[PDB]
Formats: sequence, structure tokens, C-alpha cells
Amino acid sequence: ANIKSAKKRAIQSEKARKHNASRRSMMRTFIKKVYAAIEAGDKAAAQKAFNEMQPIVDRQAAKGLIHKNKAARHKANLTAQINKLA
Amino acid sequence: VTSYIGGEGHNLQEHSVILIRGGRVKDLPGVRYHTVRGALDCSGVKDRKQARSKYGVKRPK
Amino acid sequence: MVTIRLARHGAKKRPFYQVVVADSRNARNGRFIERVGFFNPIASEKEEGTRLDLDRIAHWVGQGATISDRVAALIKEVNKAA
Amino acid sequence: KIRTLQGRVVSDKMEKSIVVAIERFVKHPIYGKFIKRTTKLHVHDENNECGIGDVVEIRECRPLSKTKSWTLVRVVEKAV
Amino acid sequence: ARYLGPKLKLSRREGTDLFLKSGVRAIDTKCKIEQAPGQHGARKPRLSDYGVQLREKQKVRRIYGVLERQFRNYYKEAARLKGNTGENLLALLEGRLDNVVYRMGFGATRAEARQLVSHKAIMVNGRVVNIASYQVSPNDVVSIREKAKKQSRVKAALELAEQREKPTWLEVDAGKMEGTFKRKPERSDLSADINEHLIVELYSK
RNA sequence: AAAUUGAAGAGUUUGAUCAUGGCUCAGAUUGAACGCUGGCGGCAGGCCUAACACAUGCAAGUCGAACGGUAACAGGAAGAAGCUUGCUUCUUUGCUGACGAGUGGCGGACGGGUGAGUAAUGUCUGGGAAACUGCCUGAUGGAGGGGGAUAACUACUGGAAACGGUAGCUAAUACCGCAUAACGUCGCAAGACCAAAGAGGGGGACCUUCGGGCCUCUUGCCAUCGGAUGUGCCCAGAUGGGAUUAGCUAGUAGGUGGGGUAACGGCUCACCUAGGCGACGAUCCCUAGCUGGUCUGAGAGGAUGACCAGCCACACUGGAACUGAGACACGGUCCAGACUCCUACGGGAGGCAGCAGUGGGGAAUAUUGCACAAUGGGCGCAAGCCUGAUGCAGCCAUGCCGCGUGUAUGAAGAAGGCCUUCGGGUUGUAAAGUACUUUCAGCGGGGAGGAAGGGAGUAAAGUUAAUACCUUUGCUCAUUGACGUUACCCGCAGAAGAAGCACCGGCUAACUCCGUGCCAGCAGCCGCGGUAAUACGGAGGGUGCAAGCGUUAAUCGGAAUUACUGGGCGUAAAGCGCACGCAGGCGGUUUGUUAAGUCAGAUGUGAAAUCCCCGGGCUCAACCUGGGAACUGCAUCUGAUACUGG
Ligand SMILES: [Mg+2]
Ligand SMILES: [Mg+2]
Ligand SMILES: [Mg+2]
Ligand SMILES: [Mg+2]
Ligand SMILES: [Mg+2]
Ligand SMILES: [Mg+2]
Ligand SMILES: [Mg+2]
Ligand SMILES: [Mg+2]
Ligand SMILES: [Mg+2]
Ligand SMILES: [Mg+2]
Ligand SMILES: [Mg+2]
Ligand SMILES: [Mg+2]
Ligand SMILES: [Mg+2]
Ligand SMILES: [Mg+2]
Ligand SMILES: [Mg+2]
Ligand SMILES: [Mg+2]
Ligand SMILES: [Mg+2]
Ligand SMILES: [Mg+2]
Ligand SMILES: [Mg+2]
Ligand SMILES: [Mg+2]
Ligand SMILES: [Mg+2]
Ligand SMILES: [Mg+2]
Ligand SMILES: [Mg+2]
Ligand SMILES: [Mg+2]
Ligand SMILES: [Mg+2]
Ligand SMILES: [Mg+2]
Ligand SMILES: [Mg+2]
Ligand SMILES: [Mg+2]
Ligand SMILES: [Mg+2]
Ligand SMILES: [Mg+2]
Ligand SMILES: [Mg+2]
Ligand SMILES: [Mg+2]
Ligand SMILES: [Mg+2]
Ligand SMILES: [Mg+2]
Repeated sequence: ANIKSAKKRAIQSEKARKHNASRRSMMRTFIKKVYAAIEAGDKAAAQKAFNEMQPIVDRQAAKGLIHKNKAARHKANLTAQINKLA
Repeated sequence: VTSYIGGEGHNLQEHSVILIRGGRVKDLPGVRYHTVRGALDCSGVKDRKQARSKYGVKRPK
Repeated sequence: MVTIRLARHGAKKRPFYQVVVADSRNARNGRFIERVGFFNPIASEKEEGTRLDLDRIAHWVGQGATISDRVAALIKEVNKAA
Repeated sequence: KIRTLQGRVVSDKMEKSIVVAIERFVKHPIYGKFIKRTTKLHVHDENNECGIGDVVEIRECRPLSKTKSWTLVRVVEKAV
Repeated sequence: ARYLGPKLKLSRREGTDLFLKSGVRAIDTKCKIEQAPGQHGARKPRLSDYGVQLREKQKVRRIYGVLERQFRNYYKEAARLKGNTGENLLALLEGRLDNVVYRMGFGATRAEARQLVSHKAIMVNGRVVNIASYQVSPNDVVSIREKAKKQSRVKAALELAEQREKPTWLEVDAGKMEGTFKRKPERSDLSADINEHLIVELYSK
């Protein structure tokens, strides 16, 4: 980068990417746990994962990476899967 | 293309840079363009008094 | 945001501003939502020099359209005159 | 009240979908001739109470698939 | 941007007097204005339909002291305006500052009036105007400026403007050297030896 | 009261005429080039070709009223250390001025440039739901309680440099979990879950760890629903040619479920159905940014996308993703390819289709110019900084407009030239001479307007405990222009310093000699020159235009010569050799019904700009500007029923 503003903004962006990658992967793993519990076929195990994945999928919505609509869609889909299970 | 030299007297020869404009000659088959005098190397007609602009001739003193 | 500002449309050394409501992310004399009066710093006497539409200015400021410096300094002159 | 278009059906060999044809009567911009132009559309005919030839009435609601944004309302001219 | 040459060859070519001289000398005594100028004026050539229109337009242009571009602009304005195209063109031609001041009588000829206008001697409505094509509106006040009121040529033109014809649309007074443009002159008011239709036919091309 | 003022033919087939028909000419315009010439001023324009590559300078920075700190200066606020009775030292800079670099957020997605690609994913007109929204603004709630580090800095250390690495030191509006939180999310309900940041001016008392606690003002911080802007998406009708491009399409058409986007959707996946497009031109090839607009045309039309404005695409080529509300991003990132550059050979740096400017191409396209003073943008509460956008300066007659290059006299019709019938006429009032003006150029003085804003004090209002501090309203002195030797006015003197080009046989306005002799040469057509050339070259004279004049290239008109307005088919070109017939085109006569076309009215929209009409400002005009009309179109609603249509 030629301009100092761009030179610092590149470092700012790469640091933000490094910070947000871990946070995105964490919620990805937590949603993967809920999906694995759903495909397993256990209502209790599905809810035991959903009730703890919900705070981590709702706190980031008013924190950055994810959006309110995405969080609502994921929660609705997981709730529908839980309801239709068994 | 094939042009047509206007007026009398032309020092141009092979390897001479010339400027070409439109306009053909009725009584000559094949020609469709005219070499304009006063160009990069096309010298103007000597001792010209009338219509000097069409042949690139400096105004006499 | 929406801003009340000017737009030069006169000639060289003879400016003439067309007071318009335009988005901040736009050219000085580019795209504007609406036209609200005009202004001429070289207007002669016995002739209009400012014809701002105070009703539309109030309507836009009620919706949040910010007023620039020169138009803010001209609306007070208009209010003082009439 | 709601803008609706009435047109003849063309094909119905699709699941919950039909092909309607609309015959708009327009005038030629140059010669002034009154011609007819086709306005073939795909209609999400849920519960396909339609065959071939019968005219139907459709309305635009929202994009339901890649190539259809119209839904059936009523079936008139059903008798063949 | 104006004709600089003989003032009588044009009149000889047109065949009639163009009023390019003050009038102290008779037109017949001033020059042999019977035939066209040059060494072939003795012959009488049959003029064509385009030729008569061109001669009429050239006569009008030389009488009013304008150029071809200005005449074309005036014709465009006349066609743009309402009413008779020829009459409007004539009124616009006889609405210039030099023309109106010549009609008032502050200048001997058209060239003299134009020079007086250019040299900042003519004032309209108490304002200095040096434009020879400055159009004058009804109810205006043209006046000689105080510095130029003592000009021998100006007073000579004032005293020589009386024996000729007098326009009936201007309000002139040589005591204070000022006049007023009361109203727009009419076709009957102006000269009756000009064919208006020829100019519009020539320009309809 | 006005937006209507609109229509020209001519030359050329033939011994002669008419008609058909082909070519050319008169007219207007351009992002123009060439040749000759060339004075000024105003307003506009200035790489149409090589999206060819770039030397060099500048184009996106700012915020200490966020934070740690002091690497240059100053007040050295300031106790100040050996204080030369100003000299030096730690510093004080969580004290005040301010501050390189660093963290943080804001802006870089706006402004600017180009039309390679895109004939439809693009553009215009008219509608729609399935969604976002920093900054602007309204309403209702809250800002409680702590951590773990990290850049800077410090000790090294690899590399030539780009650039890194190692252990701690430490900050906050950087980060995270608790607890509160519904008109928020999920959920039919019951029920489950989601936020924070503090800073700045002050102030009495109450007060104190002597840093403070606490009240108000100011700006932020958050959660929800709104208003405006920007948007992303879909549908309907239009948007170059080619059929000597006729079949195309298997994620392809639809359906079920899952996944994904902020949002609907084969956007994607697994399965099932065999469908979808197409002679109303599917698929394919070439060309091309689109629109308001511009030229021409009376009109309908044709051509076109110069400037400006609205939209899209692009940033050496291609692919990709991240930050960011907003990008798959001109001066951001990564990778592959070419080019250029430095090297210690291990390794690295760059993308002017930004402003200028350089090298090539071309017939051609400007100066490595000044300023943020105004209009705006970005940062900042402000002051304040950036701004090659912008405001302006320079060159070019590239286009439009205006002016001047003197005017009134002036017949000895001066002299010379031109021809001549030698008597004459032409140049010609033309010249010389007299008289009178000094516009423009030059010199010297005077001198507006583009300037509204800002700081410093003072009176009043809103504030609180407060006369503190802030905001607002008036007042007084400071103040501010690159243009700018400004526009403009005034005095000097002298008529000086200021006119050329094209044409002259017919089309088309202009005729006589001299030099040649189908040679020299002209030409858009008809055609001229073979010894009388008004056609070649020159001279004299005449015509047109004018700081411009002609040629060339393109467009429209004439061309009624693609004819919808506005043609013909017996003989000039034009009836298939004939018949049947699908789609299609049209359709006898009456009633009732519908009202799709059609007709009437209303609403929204048809951006601004541009044209036209009425006025104004530039001394006129060009130019600018206010209102009106117009944008001939589309969608909806309410009626009319004669005609066509069902
Ligand atoms: Mg001119
Ligand atoms: Mg008229
Ligand atoms: Mg013949
Ligand atoms: Mg280009
Ligand atoms: Mg180009
Ligand atoms: Mg390049
Ligand atoms: Mg600069
Ligand atoms: Mg960028
Ligand atoms: Mg292209
Ligand atoms: Mg935070
Ligand atoms: Mg919580
Ligand atoms: Mg906290
Ligand atoms: Mg699905
Ligand atoms: Mg026509
Ligand atoms: Mg364009
Ligand atoms: Mg660059
Ligand atoms: Mg450049
Ligand atoms: Mg070259
Ligand atoms: Mg500025
Ligand atoms: Mg700078
Ligand atoms: Mg003689
Ligand atoms: Mg001023
Ligand atoms: Mg000729
Ligand atoms: Mg035609
Ligand atoms: Mg015919
Ligand atoms: Mg025949
Ligand atoms: Mg025959
Ligand atoms: Mg037959
Ligand atoms: Mg046959
Ligand atoms: Mg109807
Ligand atoms: Mg109607
Ligand atoms: Mg005026
Ligand atoms: Mg408009
Ligand atoms: Mg009927």
C-alpha cells in the first residue's frame, strides 16, 4: 500500500479477520453439535445442545459477524427439527 | 491507392511523404483521391497568383 | 444524509446557485431530490435575489435534512426581510 | 381492484404449474396497424383444475421459481 | 466587420440611391449612377429569379449597414416573432442604435452614425452604449452626451437632417440633442420601394 | 392572453418531345483536419486513433474533547537541580500549547477517469413484496459490576533491502463472560435467549484516599419501532443487423425436503416428474455502453450518443476472499502470466482508461500554472487540516456573438494600369488635399462585485445552587480574494497598429485582353484546350463571405430514390405457370349482453437539463436566469356504447 491510511487499514482488516475467524468457527461448531444431535434422533440431547447454542448464536447478532435474520432463521430451523424429531 | 498530382510542377518522387484527401478525377479510371499540395513534402506550385490556397503557395510580397 | 445546499449553474465570474436538497454522497451540481428556490450573489437591485421555499425547508428539516452554512445564513436573512 | 390478467392456457404438463398465453391488442407504432402479441407466462397453478384451451385469470404475487411470478385466481370458460 | 471601400459602386450596382451620402451634393452630380460599376456596366443583363432576390437582399443589407450573418440572425428573429415576417424583419433592421440615431438626425450617414455610436457619444436612457446593433425599445431616451454636444459634424448633421424626409415615429429635439422612440414604425411608415417577399423567398432555401 | 408558424428545384439518355429511372449540385450541422490569412473581448470546446507503456510532482486524509507517551519546538505554565541573580539538570506534558510515530474509531464504496466487455444480468417507461441502512432525525428504556493481554517502548537477533522473530513491561471509546432487558428473536402457547463507552468546560457548601466524591450543562454509548436517503430483487412493454444462423436446452422446466442470502428465487444439494424455449425468430456470428438529449427534416422519419446530467461496467490480464452497514474495492489484500526496475543471487518493488506531463500512433487534442478566498466533500464539538473535484489562470480562430481596421468633404473625373472602334470609357470620390472623431491596442490614475462566514468582548433569553460553563438572539473594534495591472470610469496624443480568401460557360451572383495550342492544364455534373478558350495560367474588372475564406470526411434534406403520412407491377424494374389449403389477414344482416381496442374526465408519474412563449441580468448579442407550456408515453379509477372485438 502507498498511502499510510491504506497501509494501516490492511493491518486492521487482517487482524479483524484473525479475530473473527475463531468466533465464527466457534458458533459453527456449536451449530454442528445441534445438527449432530438432531440427526442422532434424541430429543433430550438435541435440546441440551440447542439451549446452550442459542446464547452464542444470539449474542453475536448484536455484536458483528452474524445478523438478526440469520440468527432467527437458524433458531427457527433448529426448533422445527426438534419439534419434528420423534 | 493512386492519387493525382494537381497543378504543374511536382518535386515529389519515391519515398516522399505526402498528404492525401478525397475527391476523384472523372477522366481517369482508378483514381479516387487527390494529393494536397503544401503538405509535409509536397511543395506548392511555383509562381502561383490565383487560388494559391488550393495549391499551398505563400502570399507574394 | 439529505442536505440542503447549493449548486452552481451560472458562468465564469458570474455565479448563480440553485438551492437543492441532495444526498451528501453526490456531486456539487449532480443529482438532487428536489429544487428549493435559488440565490444570486450578484443580483442587481429592484430584482429578486433569494427565493427560498421555507415551507419545504421546514418539511425537510422535520425529516432530518441538515442545512448547510450559506443556506442557513440566508434563511435567517429571508426571515428578517419577511 | 387488484391488477389481474386473463389469458388462455397453453400447457399443463408440470407439477403445480401451467403455461398461460395473453393476447394484448396493440397498435403498430409506425403503420398504425392493430396487431396481437403473445404474452406467454408460467403460472403456479396449485391444485391444477385446468386442462388445455380453457381461459384462466392470474395475478402477480412474488417470484416463486426461476421463471414464474404469477398465480391463478379463478377458472372461467372451463367447459370445452 | 464592416464595408471599407467605395460608397457609390454599391449604389450603382443596385441601380438606386442607397442614401450612403449626406445629401449636400446631388446623387447624379456626385457619380455616374446610371449603370453598374466596372467596365461592363453599359450592357443590360437579364436578371434571374434568384438574381433579383439576391440583389434585393444585398440592397437592403447595404442600406442598413449589416453583414450576412447579422442579417441571417435578424431574419431568424423575424421568423421566430409573430406577425408578418418581412415587416418584423424591417422593423428589427430599423431598430438598431445607429439606424435610430441617423433617423433622429445626429449623424450625416449610416457610417457616421455608427462611428458616433462606437466612439461613446450616444447615450440611451441616460446610459452609455457603444454597440452599433443595440436594439431600442419603445419609449426610450436617446441623447448626445454632454462632451459630444459641441461637435461641428454633429450640429451639421442636425441642420442637414431637416430638408429631407421626417420620420413620424421619433420624438427629436436638437435644442438638447435628444430624442424619443415613440412607437415601432410600420411598413407603410418605412420606405415603399423594398420588396419584402424577395428576402424571405431567398432565405426560405 | 403564448407555447404553429409550415413544404422551391436545377443540370445530364434523344435529330426534337413525354414518362420512368440513375448520378451530381444549391442548404444546415461537426469533439473537425488541411492550404492561405490573421486584431481584440465575452461565452463554450479541446486523445473520436494505441483500454499503447510510463520517467517526475501532487491527487485521503483528519480527529489529544479516546488512549499510553514525549521523538522534534515554544511558553520553559511550573516548584526546579552547581539556578552567571536566567545560567544549566530531572522533568512536569492522567499540568496547560501542542506533538512525530502507536493503538481506536471515522473516511477510503463520495468526489475523478474511460467505454474494453455487455444486444440484455445492461437501459427507459409502469407496477410489486419477500429485506438492509453508518452518517440525519422522532418516541420510549437503560451506561451496573471485572478481567486477560497487545502496539508503542525496552534488550537482543536474521536479511542488502523489503521486512520479521524472541521475554516481559501497559493503556483505553480495542476484546470477552457474568446481572438486569421487552412493543426484540424462536416458539400455537407455556416458556428459552440477546447491550453498553466514556469523555470536555465548570462549580460554593455538603466533602474527601487530598488523586478526589457529588449537581448541572455539552457530546457520545446502547436495545426497539418509526421518517428520509442509498439500495439489493421480480414482473409487463420497448432497445442494431444477419435465416446464405432453424432447432436449442438435462440444473435444463416444474415439484417434495434440506442447506444458503439481510431478503423471494435450482442460488445450491438428494429424490421424482419430461418437461421449457422456438417462424410473434429459439440457438449462433459480427457490431454496439443506454437514456434526457444533438444534427437535419414543416411534419412523420433518418442519422447520432461531442459537452452536461441519470444508470451500468471497468481500473496491466484473469481469478479469489477479508475488513467494512455499504466493495468482491482506481491510488486495499492474496495468487498465477507478461512488462519494467534493485540485488550480496538467497531474495524483492509497480500498475496515470486521475490532474499535469513523457515515449510511440495519428491529420490533429493544451501548462510537469495559482488558491482552498467561495460553492461542496472527508476529519474534527469547535478553531483547525486535506481536497489536480472545484474556483480560477495559459495556448489553439475549434464553434457562437459583438466591435474595429476611420467619418464628412474632396472632378484638376489627378497620375499609372485595363481594354478600345484610338474619338473613349473602367479603376473612381477611388486616390492626393481639407475638416472632424480616438471606439479597440498603449501609457498613467481612480475603483465596485463574487464575502457569506470566523475569532474577541458586551446586553438579553434557555439552564442549575448559581451571577459559574454552554447554546441562541443584537451590538462595537479586529478582520478574508488565487483570480486581480479585475469588470468599469477618467486624462495623453496621434488616423496610426490592424483584411484577407474563394469564384466569374450553365446549374449560381459576377466579363475583357495577354501566354500557350487535345501539350501545358480545370473539373461536383454537363464538359473544355487541335491559334479568337468569357471553362487552362496571368492581368484588368466584377460577385460572395469576412477575421475569416475554400477543399476534404460524416450526417439530414432535396431523394415522392424503401413512399405509414407519400409509388408502381400490359409495354421502363415489377403478377408466382396454375390450383388446393394450415397458421394468419378480413368478413353479410338484427337484437340483448361484456366493455378489450376506441372516446370523455380525474390521479400519480413522465428527473434535472434541452426546445418554445412571456420577462429580467450581463453597455447589445452570444451566455445566464424566473414562471408557463411541452415531455406527443405509461398505470389506475369513474363513465359513454355508435364502430371494431368476445
Ligand atoms: Mg463575426
Ligand atoms: Mg413569422
Ligand atoms: Mg444530346
Ligand atoms: Mg478514448
Ligand atoms: Mg473513445
Ligand atoms: Mg495503460
Ligand atoms: Mg494540493
Ligand atoms: Mg481504494
Ligand atoms: Mg465497446
Ligand atoms: Mg466496543
Ligand atoms: Mg447478558
Ligand atoms: Mg465496562
Ligand atoms: Mg426448496
Ligand atoms: Mg423531407
Ligand atoms: Mg456516454
Ligand atoms: Mg494511479
Ligand atoms: Mg493524464
Ligand atoms: Mg506522429
Ligand atoms: Mg475551500
Ligand atoms: Mg497533502
Ligand atoms: Mg490614364
Ligand atoms: Mg467584496
Ligand atoms: Mg465554373
Ligand atoms: Mg425519404
Ligand atoms: Mg415509382
Ligand atoms: Mg417488363
Ligand atoms: Mg423489355
Ligand atoms: Mg399469370
Ligand atoms: Mg413455378
Ligand atoms: Mg374499455
Ligand atoms: Mg384516455
Ligand atoms: Mg437585456
Ligand atoms: Mg424535463
Ligand atoms: Mg359487437
